[PDB]
Amino acid sequence: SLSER
Amino acid sequence: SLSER
Amino acid sequence: AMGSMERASLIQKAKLAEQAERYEDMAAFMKGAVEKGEELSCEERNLLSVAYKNVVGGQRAAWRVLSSIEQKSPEVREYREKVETELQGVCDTVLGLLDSHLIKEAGDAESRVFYLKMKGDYYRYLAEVATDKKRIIDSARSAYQEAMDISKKEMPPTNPIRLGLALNFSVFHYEIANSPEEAISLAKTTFDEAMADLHTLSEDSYKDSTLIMQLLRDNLTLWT
Amino acid sequence: AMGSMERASLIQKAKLAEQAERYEDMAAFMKGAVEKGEELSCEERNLLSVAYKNVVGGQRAAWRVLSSIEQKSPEVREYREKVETELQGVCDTVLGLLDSHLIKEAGDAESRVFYLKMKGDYYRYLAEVATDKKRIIDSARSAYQEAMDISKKEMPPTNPIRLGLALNFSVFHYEIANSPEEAISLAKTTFDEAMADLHTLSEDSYKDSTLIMQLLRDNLTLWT
Ligand SMILES: N=C(N)c1cc(-c2ccccc2)c(CNC(=O)c2ccc3cc[nH]c3c2)s1
Ligand SMILES: N=C(N)c1cc(-c2ccccc2)c(CNC(=O)c2ccc3cc[nH]c3c2)s1
Ligand SMILES: N=C(N)c1cc(-c2ccccc2)c(CNC(=O)c2ccc3cc[nH]c3c2)s1
Ligand SMILES: N=C(N)c1cc(-c2ccccc2)c(CNC(=O)c2ccc3cc[nH]c3c2)s1
Ligand SMILES: [Mg+2]
Ligand SMILES: [Mg+2]
Ligand SMILES: [Mg+2]
Ligand SMILES: [Mg+2]
Repeated sequence: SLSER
Repeated sequence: SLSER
Repeated sequence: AMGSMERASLIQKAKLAEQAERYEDMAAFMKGAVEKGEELSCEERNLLSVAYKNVVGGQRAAWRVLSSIEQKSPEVREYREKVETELQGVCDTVLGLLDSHLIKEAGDAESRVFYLKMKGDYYRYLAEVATDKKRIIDSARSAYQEAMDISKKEMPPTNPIRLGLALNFSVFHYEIANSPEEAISLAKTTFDEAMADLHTLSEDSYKDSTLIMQLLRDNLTLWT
Repeated sequence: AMGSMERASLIQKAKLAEQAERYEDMAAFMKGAVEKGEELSCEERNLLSVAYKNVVGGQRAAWRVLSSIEQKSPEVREYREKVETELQGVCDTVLGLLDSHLIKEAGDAESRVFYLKMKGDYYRYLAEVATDKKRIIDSARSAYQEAMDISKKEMPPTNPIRLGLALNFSVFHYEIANSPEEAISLAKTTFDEAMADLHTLSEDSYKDSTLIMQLLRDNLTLWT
């Protein structure tokens, strides 16, 4: 899952 | 200039 | 080590290290700046966050490669433990800065939310390698939840720190807390509330907000 | 630090570090292996080379970013000097391993050529940041030239170490030695001689050789 980059 | 990778 | 360098020089060198993709240097410079004892500006908080996110990100990616090798199959275990210990030390360093004394000295809602989000993130990283693990999950959840409560009271639904917080809290729920429906509900309500607020934004603020909303949508797509 | 670890474990951990893209670890493991005092196998030489090439490569790229910032415009100078000093230390470490005692103990032509190529490469990296600079250029040229002489006597024109040597020597001539016609002549004769030899190769050897020939052609294209 993508998190804040 | 490209060198041996 | 950075105690003899001026605060301003440490900040300038952190910016140079970012441009040089020298993230370990960057983090050491920003640690030095934090330890000068003065509160951090918005730009300085972002520098701190970017530095340690990249350092710990490289460690997490290494740890995942080694853990996957370890499971297929003493050297692999020994080297995963070594990487794991280094990652825990970096997380302990960040949490140490937050607790001495960034959080307590954060008067403003936006500063305090930023630091509480970071606290959740670095407990989250600790939770990924923990097995006690339960205590770490609870510490992350509580930091995230206190940031959410302040953010909902003090910031609009499109604020990029509030959106980035909600993004990462939703990932926590899905990846760490085995609460995928909580993750989906949080991402969806966050996305819808920001959507209904875009009409108030400038072209610049609009770009900030819709960038993070896209991450929320991507996760909802992978999760459902 | 690696003196208490078995040679075999250091090699295994170097391979794991490569998979984890932990190149500084990889280099420390391969340094440990070298210092056990036994000659290195072909695969081990490649591990040594890949580890330090990536470490020093990250340093060189950082140094170039900072040097370009420095020239447009004390912090930038100070931080470039710091990176520069770290890069010199890595090069000194590699050259130390080659001189104590990889080269002198390299009986075989292929081992000795591999190590002499490395010696030229790490003097070349030193030359890129030097200003004495003349001595370093001469040390690189002499190491490269001794490797060429052995390689021409002992290896076929398609051998990947001989081709990689000729590639890097040609880059030295063009980028360091301000001898662009020497660079072009070396790359061209190397390419033509390997071309005329491809008919002797297996499908595997053919893939090795034509990969490096493509690099030679790319440079000739940029240089003329
Ligand atoms: N040096 C840095 N890394 C930053 C300095 C400042 C800053 C500078 C001056 C005043 C206030 C803040 C930052 C504020 N963040 C962004 O603009 C941002 C964040 C994430 C993404 C993803 C794609 N684009 C993005 C832009 S980031
Ligand atoms: N209240 C606001 N909306 C902001 C005030 C300031 C500010 C405050 C003081 C000085 C200068 C600028 C902002 C600077 N941008 C960010 O922090 C930021 C952080 C993360 C992301 C991800 C996508 N975009 C991002 C922007 S945003
Ligand atoms: N672990 C490593 N990094 C290597 C181990 C061995 C090895 C393993 C067993 C016996 C002998 C040597 C290597 C020999 N080099 C290559 O095959 C090679 C080199 C460059 C390129 C560029 C694209 N493809 C390439 C392949 S590299
Ligand atoms: N005499 C030869 N032609 C070889 C013998 C062995 C060997 C020796 C002992 C054990 C196993 C294999 C070779 C393994 N490959 C390499 O070293 C190599 C290095 C760099 C590049 C770049 C593209 N391809 C590459 C291949 S090449
Ligand atoms: Mg001062
Ligand atoms: Mg305060
Ligand atoms: Mg032993
Ligand atoms: Mg020998």
